[PDB]
Amino acid sequence: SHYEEGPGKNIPFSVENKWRLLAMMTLFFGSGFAAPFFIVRHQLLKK
Amino acid sequence: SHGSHETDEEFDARWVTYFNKPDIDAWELRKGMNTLVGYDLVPEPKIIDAALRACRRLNDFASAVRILEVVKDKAGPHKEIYPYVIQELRPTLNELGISTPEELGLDKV
Amino acid sequence: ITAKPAKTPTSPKEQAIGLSVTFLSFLLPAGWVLYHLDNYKKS
Amino acid sequence: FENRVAEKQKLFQEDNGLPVHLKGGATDNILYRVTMTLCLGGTLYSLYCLGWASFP
Amino acid sequence: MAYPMQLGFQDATSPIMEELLHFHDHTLMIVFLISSLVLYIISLMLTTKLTHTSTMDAQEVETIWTILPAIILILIALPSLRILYMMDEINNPSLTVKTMGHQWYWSYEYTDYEDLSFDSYMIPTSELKPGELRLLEVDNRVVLPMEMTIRMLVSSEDVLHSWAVPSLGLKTDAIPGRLNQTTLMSSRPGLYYGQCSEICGSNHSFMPIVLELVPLKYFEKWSASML
Amino acid sequence: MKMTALIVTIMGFMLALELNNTTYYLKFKYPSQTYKFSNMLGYYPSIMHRLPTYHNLSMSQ
Amino acid sequence: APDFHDKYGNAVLASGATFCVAVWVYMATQIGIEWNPSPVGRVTPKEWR
Amino acid sequence: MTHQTHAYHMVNPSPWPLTGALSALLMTSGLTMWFHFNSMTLLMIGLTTNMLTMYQWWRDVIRESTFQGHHTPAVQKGLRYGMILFIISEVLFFTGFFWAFYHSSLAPTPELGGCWPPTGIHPLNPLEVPLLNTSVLLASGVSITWAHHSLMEGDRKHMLQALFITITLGVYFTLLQASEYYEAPFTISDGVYGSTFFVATGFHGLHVIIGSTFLIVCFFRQLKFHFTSNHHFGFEAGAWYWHFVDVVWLFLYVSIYWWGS
Amino acid sequence: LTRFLGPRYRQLARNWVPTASLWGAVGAVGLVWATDWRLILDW
Amino acid sequence: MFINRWLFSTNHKDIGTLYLLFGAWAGMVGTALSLLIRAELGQPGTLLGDDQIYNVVVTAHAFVMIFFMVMPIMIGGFGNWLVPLMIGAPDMAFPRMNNMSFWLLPPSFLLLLASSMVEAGAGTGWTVYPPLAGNLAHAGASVDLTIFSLHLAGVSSILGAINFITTIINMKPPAMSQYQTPLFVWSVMITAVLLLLSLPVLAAGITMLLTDRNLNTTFFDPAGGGDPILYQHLFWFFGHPEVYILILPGFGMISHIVTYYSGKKEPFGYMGMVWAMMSIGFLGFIVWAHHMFTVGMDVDTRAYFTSATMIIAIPTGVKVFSWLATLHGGNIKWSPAMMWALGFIFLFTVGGLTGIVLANSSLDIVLHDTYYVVAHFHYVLSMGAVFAIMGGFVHWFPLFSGYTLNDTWAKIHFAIMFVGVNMTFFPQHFLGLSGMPRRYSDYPDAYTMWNTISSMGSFISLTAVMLMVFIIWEAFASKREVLTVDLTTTNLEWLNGCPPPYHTFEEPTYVNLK
Ligand code: HEA
Ligand code: HEA
Ligand SMILES: [Cu+2]
Ligand SMILES: [Cu+2]
Ligand SMILES: [Cu+2]
Ligand SMILES: [Mg+2]
Repeated sequence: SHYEEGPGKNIPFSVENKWRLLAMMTLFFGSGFAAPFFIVRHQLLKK
Repeated sequence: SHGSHETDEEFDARWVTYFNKPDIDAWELRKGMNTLVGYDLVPEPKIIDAALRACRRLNDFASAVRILEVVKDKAGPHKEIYPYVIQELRPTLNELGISTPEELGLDKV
Repeated sequence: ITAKPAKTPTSPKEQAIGLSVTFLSFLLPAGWVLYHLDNYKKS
Repeated sequence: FENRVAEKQKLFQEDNGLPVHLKGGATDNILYRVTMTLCLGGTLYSLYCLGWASFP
Repeated sequence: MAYPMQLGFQDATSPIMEELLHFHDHTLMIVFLISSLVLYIISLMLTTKLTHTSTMDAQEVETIWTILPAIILILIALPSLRILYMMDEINNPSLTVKTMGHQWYWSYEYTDYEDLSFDSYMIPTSELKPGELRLLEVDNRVVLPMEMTIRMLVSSEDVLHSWAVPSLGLKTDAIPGRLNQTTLMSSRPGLYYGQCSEICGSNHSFMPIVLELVPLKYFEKWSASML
Repeated sequence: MKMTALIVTIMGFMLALELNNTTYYLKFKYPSQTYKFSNMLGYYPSIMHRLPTYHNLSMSQ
Repeated sequence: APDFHDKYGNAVLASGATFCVAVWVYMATQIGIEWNPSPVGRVTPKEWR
Repeated sequence: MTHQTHAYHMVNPSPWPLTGALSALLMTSGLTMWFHFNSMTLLMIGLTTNMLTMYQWWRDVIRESTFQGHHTPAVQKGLRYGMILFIISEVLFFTGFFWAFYHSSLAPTPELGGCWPPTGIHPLNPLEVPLLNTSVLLASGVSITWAHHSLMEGDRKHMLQALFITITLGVYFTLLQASEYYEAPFTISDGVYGSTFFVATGFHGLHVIIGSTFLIVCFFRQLKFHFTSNHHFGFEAGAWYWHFVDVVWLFLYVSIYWWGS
Repeated sequence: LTRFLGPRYRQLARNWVPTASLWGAVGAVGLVWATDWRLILDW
Repeated sequence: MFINRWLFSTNHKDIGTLYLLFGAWAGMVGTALSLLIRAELGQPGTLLGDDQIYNVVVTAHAFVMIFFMVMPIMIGGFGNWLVPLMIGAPDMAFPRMNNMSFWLLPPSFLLLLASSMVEAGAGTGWTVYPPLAGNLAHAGASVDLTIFSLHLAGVSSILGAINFITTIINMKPPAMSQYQTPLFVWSVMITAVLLLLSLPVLAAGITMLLTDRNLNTTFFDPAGGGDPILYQHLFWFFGHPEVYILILPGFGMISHIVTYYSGKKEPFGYMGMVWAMMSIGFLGFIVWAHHMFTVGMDVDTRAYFTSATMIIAIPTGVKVFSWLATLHGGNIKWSPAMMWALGFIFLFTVGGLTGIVLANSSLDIVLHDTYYVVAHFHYVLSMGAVFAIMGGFVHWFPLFSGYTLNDTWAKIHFAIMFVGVNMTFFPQHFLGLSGMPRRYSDYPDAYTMWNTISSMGSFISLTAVMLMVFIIWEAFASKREVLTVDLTTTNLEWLNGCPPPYHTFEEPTYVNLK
C-alpha cells in the first residue's frame, strides 16, 4: 500500500498550509450552513 | 479468591511479607505500591516500612521518597494521618537516611 | 495525554484571524438572505 | 463438461499488481469504464432534471 | 386560556382537569426528588481527594437501585391508571355535539332534534375588536350548556386535525372516516379557548376553538335562533 | 461614522503587533511574494529606473 | 513560570464578565423587544365596551 | 505486519459501492420522473448501471473465493451470519404487509360494506390455481434439498438434474402467478383488498424471480465446476433464500388467499 | 467472426474507443453545423 | 490514488472518517434550519410565512439531524473507527459493503434537499403522516423525494447493521468471550440489531404510502377502506426503536469516557450495564403506541402502553447509577470530555424523567402535541445524544488525527453550549404546560416571553458551533503531535499510536485461553 501514514496524512484534505486549510474549512462548513437560507429564499421567490 | 475475604491483620501481613521478599525486584516493588494505592486506606506504617527497606535493597532512594508522598496524598483531607505515619517511621527514616518530601522541599510549588 | 510542542504554532494574531474568518463565513451569507427577506416576500 | 477453474485460479493469482476487478483482462476494463461513464452521466442528467423541476 | 408568563397548567374548568393537576403535582414532586438526588450524588462523587480505584463489588447495591425505582413507578402508575379509566367512564350525556375538522376551520353540528350546523372560523387579527385575543377568537363560538354532560364526537373531512380545549382537559384527534368520542363537562360558565392540535397544512396555527358556556335556558334560545 | 477612525487604528495595532510577536517565535519560513513586493518598494524603482533610462541612453547613442 | 492564565486570567474574567452584562442589558431594554410580562400588578384595566 | 497472520479477507479497493450507490440515486430519482414528469430514460439508465454493478460486484466475489482462495473457514462463517441477518430484515419487511392486511380484514370499515371481503370483490378460489402454486413451490423445496444432498455426495449429474427441476418449478409458479394476475377480476385500484393483495403477493412474486436468477447463477457455477462437495456457500445461501420464499408463500396462501377471502 | 473474437484483444479495443471516442465527437460537431439545431445553437 | 483511497475504500478507518465528515457538514445544515425555526418564533408574528414554508423547515430539521448527523456520526463514524480497534480486528467483515453504506448517504441527502426545492417542499412533519402527506394535500414530487431519501438511508443503515453484527460476533480474538468485549462494542452491536428489525417495517410503511399516492392503492385512504391510523402504527413501530438506536451508542461512549477520566480500569457493574442495554433495547420494541394516546384507542390498550413504557425506567436507572458508582473512588480529571459526560448524565436524566411524565396516557392527553414534548426530546437529543458525540469527539480526536485540541478553548466551548441549550429548551416546558401547540409558525400573545428567551438561547448555541469549527481548525493549524496516552492497558484503541496505521492487527493479537 502506497498509502502514506501519520498525522495530517490519514485525511482526504491537505493540512499542510493552515490558511489554505482555513479557506477549505470555511467553504465546507460555510456552504453547509448557508444552504437552508438560500432554499427558503428560493421558495419565497416562486409563482 | 471469589467470596474468600481476609481480615485487616491478614491484609497487612500479606503486604509486609510481600515487601520483605529479599529477592524482590524493581517490578514487584512498583507493582506492590501501584496496587496498594488503589485501595481505600493509607497503608499501615509497618507496610510502609517494609517498602522503604525494599527500596534500600534495590538502591533506590527516589522511590523511597515518592512512597512517602503517596502516603500523604492518600490521606486526602485527613491531616492527622501523615504525621502519625512519619512518627512511626522515624526510626527507619533515620536508620536508612531517608529524607521526607518536606525536608527535601518537594512539598512546595 | 501529552504532546510535542506545535510544529507550526498559531500565534494570537493568527487565531484572531481564523476566529474572525470562521465567524464571518457563517454570519454573512445568512445575514444577507435574512436582510432581504421582505424583498422576497414582496417579489 | 470442462473444469478449468485451475487455469482461472492461476490467472487471478498472477502477481501483476492488478485489483481483482481488472485482474481478468481488457473487457474488465471496458466494462468498468462503461459502467463509470453511465453512472456519472446519469448523475449529471439527474442534477439537470432537479434544477429544471425546482422552478415553477 | 393562557396568560402572560404562565408556568404550569391553565386553570381547570372541569373535574378531570382538576384531577390531572393533582396527578401532575404528584408526578412532578417525584421528578424533583429524583432529579435533585442524582445531582447531589454527582457533586458528592466529584468533591473528594480520597481515592479507591481498585475493584468495587456491584450487585449488592444493585438491588437497592433496581427495587426502589420499581416501587416509585407503582406510586405513579396507580393514580395514573385510575384517572385514565375515570375518563373513559360510563356516563350518560344529555346532549351530543359533533365537530368536523376542515382545512382551516372547524364546523359544528347539533343534530339531536333539529339539523343545526355552522362554521367556526378564526377572526383575522385585522378585524378584532379591542380586547379580543389575537389568534384565538373565532367568529362563531360553539355554545353549550354549563353544568351538563355533553358528548363530543370528533372527525374530519380532510386531513388529520385535533380538537383540543386545555381548560377542560380535552384533546382528541380528528381522523377522516372516524368518529372519536369524548365527554365534555364544564363546571362553570365562560369562554374557553383551544387550538388545532395536529399539523394540517398552511393555516394549521390559525384554526382555533372557542367554547362559550351559558345556562340551558340561554343555550336553547341560542340553538333556535341559529336555525 | 466617528468610531471608524479609531477602530481602524486599533485593528492596525492589534494585527501588526500580534504579527510582530509571532515573528518572535523561532521557526524559519522564507518570504512570501507579498513580502518581497511591498519590501521592494513596489518594484517600481527597480523597473522604472533600469528600463526607460536604458532605452534612452542607448537611443541617444 | 506564569502561564497565560496567571497573567490574563483576571483581566479576561473581568472584562469578559463586564462586556457580557453590558451588551445584554442594552439589548434587553434599549431596543424594542416585547417581553410581554404579566399585566397583573403592572397594567390598569380599561373598559373595552 | 507486511504479511498478514489472520485468516480474514482484505478486499481490494472496488469502485462498485460508488457505482451501486449512484445506481440507487438514478433509480429513485428516475421513478420520481416516471411518476411525475412522465419519463423513464432516467429509470432505464439506473436499472442498467445497477445490473452492471451487481454483475461485477458478484463476479469479483466469485474471483476472490473460487479463483483466489480467500474464503477461509473464518471468512465463510461470517458470510453465513450475513445471509441469516439479511433474510431476517426481509422477514420483517413482509411483516409490514401482513400487518396491513390483517388490520384491514379484521376491522372492515363501513365504506367497504362493513364486511370482508368488501362488497363488490370476487376473491379467487384458494382450491384452484392458488392450491397449484402452493404444491409447485413446496415440491421445489424437496427438489432443492435433493440437489443439496447430491452436491455434498459429489454427484455432479444429479445435483445438476435436481437444480434444474427446482428452477423450472420456480418458473412455472412465475408464469402461473402471472396469468392469475391477468385473469383476476380485481386490480391494485380496487380499494384496500386489491392494494393489500397485489403488493404483498406482488413483492413475493419479485422475490421468486430474484431467487430463481440466484439458483440459475448457481446452476452455471456448477456447470463450471466452481462448487466442491464441501465449499459451496453460494448454493447454501441460494437454498436458504429459496426456502424463505416458500414459507412467505405459505403465509400468503393461508392469510390472503384462504382466510381473507 | 469467431476467429476475430479473442481473450487477448481488449487493449486495442480500449485504445480504439478513445481514438474512436474522439472520432465520434467530431461527427457530432460536424453534423451540428449542418443540422443547426436551435437547441444545439442554444447549448 | 486519491480516488482509490477515498472513493474506492475498504478501510474501516477511512470510511469512518468519511462519515464524520458527512455528519459534521450535515450538522451545519441542521443547525441553520433550527435557527430559522427560532428566528420565526422569536417575535410575535410571521417572519417567513404560512405553516407550509415553516413546517417544511421543521421537517428538514428533523430528518437532517436524525438521519444525517446523529446516525452517521455515532454509528458510521465512531462505529467504524473504533469497533475493529476495540476487538482487535484487522477490519470489518464486509469492507466493500461497508463502503456502499457510506456512499448511499450523500445521494439520500440530495433527494431530501431536492424535495424542499421542487414545488412547495414537504411540510408534513418528520412523521410524514397521511392524509397530509397524500397526493391531494401534498401533490407533487416533494413527498415522494422525501420517501426515496428515507429508502436509501434505510438501505444504508441495515447494510451496516449487518456488517457490525457479523464483525462484532465473528471477528474477536478466539479466547475472548462476548462478556469480554467493551461496553461501546456491546452498545453498537445492540443498536445494530434494533436497526435490523425496525428499519424494514418503516420501509414497508412508506412504500405503502408511496403506492397510495402514485399507484392508486388505499392502504391509508378511508375511501377504499384504508386507515390513516395504520400508518401511525407502522411508522411508530420503527419510530420508537429509532430513538434508542439514537441514544445507545451514546450510552456506550459515556461509559468509556466516565471510566477513563475517573482513572478506573473498568466501569462499575459491567454485566449490569450489558443487561441494562439489552433490556432497554427489548422493551423499546413493545411500546410504540405511547405516541398515539389521543388517537381513539381502547382504554385497556392505552393502559398497557403506559405501563410497558414505564418499566424502561428501571434498566435506564441501573445505568445512571452505575456511571455514578464509576466516578466513586476515582481520581477525576476535569478534561473537556469529562465535562460533556457529566452534563449528559444530568441533562439526560432530566429529559428522561420528563418522558416518564408523558408516559401517562391520561396526562398525555393534555400534554401531547404541545411544546412539553418538544422539551423532552431536545433534552435527550440536544443534551443527551449530542453531548455524547461531543465528549466522544474531543476524547478520541487525537486517536483519529494524531494532533491534540486546545483544552482551554474546548472547555470554553462547553460553557457556551451548556448555557445555550438550557436557555433554549428550559422555557419550553412552560409553553407546553400552558398549551402552546407544536408545529405553529405563530402563537397567541401570551406565549411571547418564553418564546423570546428560548430563541435567544438558540443564538448562543449558534455561537458555540461556530467556535467549534475554529477549535478544529486551530488543532490542525498548530500541529501538536500526540506523545503519551494514559491507561492503554485497558483501552486497546490507543495501543497502535495516534493515528493508528492504515493496517492495524495485520498480525493478530495474542490472547490466552486460561
Ligand atoms: C434519544 C432520544 C429519546 C429517548 C432516549 C427517549 C426516552 C423516553 N421517552 Fe421519548 N421522545 C423522543 C426522544 C427520546 N425519548 C422524541 C424524538 C419524541 C417525539 C417524537 C415525535 O412525536 O415527534 C419523544 C416522545 C415521547 C412520548 C410521546 C409524547 C407525545 O407526543 O404525546 C413519550 C411518551 O411516552 C415519550 C416517553 C419517553 C420515555 C418513557 C423515555 C425513557 O427512555 C426515559 C428513561 C429515563 C429515565 C426514566 C431517567 C433515568 C432513570 C432513573 C434515574 C431511574 C429512576 C427514575 C424513575 C423511577 C422515574 N417520549
Ligand atoms: C438529533 C436531534 C435534534 C437535535 C440535536 C435538535 C436540535 C435543535 N432543535 Fe430540534 N427537532 C428535532 C431534532 C433535533 N433538534 C426533531 C426530531 C423535531 C421534530 C420535528 C417535527 O415536529 O416534525 C425537532 C423540532 C424542533 C422544534 C419544534 C418546532 C415545532 O414543532 O414547531 C424546535 C423549535 O425550537 C427545534 C429547535 C432545535 C434547536 C433550537 C436545536 C439546537 O439545540 C441545535 C444546537 C446545535 C447543535 C447541537 C448541533 C451541533 C452539533 C453538531 C453540528 C455536530 C458537529 C460534528 C462533529 C463535532 C464531528 N427543534
Ligand atoms: Cu387543523
Ligand atoms: Cu392543524
Ligand atoms: Cu417513543
Ligand atoms: Mg399528534
